[PDB]
Formats: sequence, C-alpha cells, structure tokens
Amino acid sequence: IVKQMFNVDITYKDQRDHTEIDKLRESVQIQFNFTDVNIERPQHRNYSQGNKINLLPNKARLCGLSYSGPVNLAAEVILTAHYSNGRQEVKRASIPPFQ
Amino acid sequence: DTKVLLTEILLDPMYDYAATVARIDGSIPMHKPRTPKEAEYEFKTVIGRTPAELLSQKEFYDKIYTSKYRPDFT
Repeated sequence: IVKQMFNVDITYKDQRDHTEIDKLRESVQIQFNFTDVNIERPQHRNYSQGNKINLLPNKARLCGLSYSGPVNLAAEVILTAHYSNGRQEVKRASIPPFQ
Repeated sequence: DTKVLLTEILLDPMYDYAATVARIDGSIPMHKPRTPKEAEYEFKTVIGRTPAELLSQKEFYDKIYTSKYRPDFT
C-alpha cells in the first residue's frame, strides 16, 4: 500500500518573487515515493534517555500503553522547478530510513 | 530519574520472571521486599546493575539474572 498506492506528484504555485529567478519561477513540482517499509516489534524506553527495549504486552496493559511497533519509511524525493522558458531543474534526494 | 526507572522496571514482566527465577535459585529472599534496602538488593540481583549504574550506560538486557542451576538440557 505504501510503495504503490501512495506515490505523490503535485505541482504547487511559486509564492516568492524577490529575485530574478524567483520571478522566472511560477511552479515547483513535488514528486516522491516510498521505497522501504517495515514494522518492528513493540519497543519502549526506560530511562527516557536510553536504548529502546522490548515492550511486553502485560506492561502495555498495566501502564495503558499501546502495543505498537515502530514503522520505518525510506523515501526518494524528486523536486522539479518550472520557469517561463520551457526548462526545468531537478533536485533528486533520497530520504534515509526514519521512524 | 531513578523514580521513573524504578516504576518502569518493577512493572516489567521480565523483572518478575527474573525475580522468580532468582527466588527458585535462592539468590533473593522468597518474600517480596519489605524495606527499601532489600528492594534495592533485589533490583541489583535481578537486573544485574544498580539503578544508578543503569542510568549511566545504555545496555540493559546483558546483565539480567541467569540461573545458577546450570540445567544440562540435551
């Protein structure tokens, strides 16, 4: 679902004009997909500043916690600018995995 | 800092499992602690580190109590 049904290709109007290129630019096209999706086992933090440890379901039941596992996403963003001359500039960035 | 650690670990079912294993092995008293001193001693034996020591480093599961019986399984 994440890798196939959630591809983004949206073009937004340029809102800044305090530069020659800024007046040249009238739209930027944001385009990104997701490449890696993985859900881990439920984790928890003890120290509030320590390593995440396994959260057992009884602890989640007692503390009112959620037996939920982290979702890690890796994405690839393609940004395309458009100008009033028929050319386009592409800035391609790869997002590292994040929760 | 220690209060949150104590309430998070004392209600961890892993702590109860390690505590009952230690009680079977005799490393801790068979009764629940009645004084803060023996509660701290149980925490030291079950977790393997003092609550102050735990807040220093990051490793938690490496020093959890292990059985002294050495139960040859095969």
